[PDB]
Amino acid sequence: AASLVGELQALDAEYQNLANQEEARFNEERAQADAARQALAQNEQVYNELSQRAQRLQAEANTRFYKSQYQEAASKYEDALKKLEAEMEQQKAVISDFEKIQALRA
Repeated sequence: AASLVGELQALDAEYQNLANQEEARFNEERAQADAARQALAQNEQVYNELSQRAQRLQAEANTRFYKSQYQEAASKYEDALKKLEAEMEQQKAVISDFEKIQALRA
């Protein structure tokens, strides 16, 4: 009777806190996806421009005086583009995960 009322009061405090924390967690995931969106868009621009650069370096190398350096530059750009591609893949995974969870809750 009296201890039941106390148990219900404690359950209510636990529930209200849990609800606030779950909500705050969702908002944090949203802010993380929003950031990833911005960074991803900036990255796509860089990737496209640099891919064009690396491709030109490669295509031009055989007919340049500094052939060896053009080849090396193209190769180092290709390595960096692979790293940039992995960064963008992880950014899309963050955005993707948030859209899915956003659907489930809905």
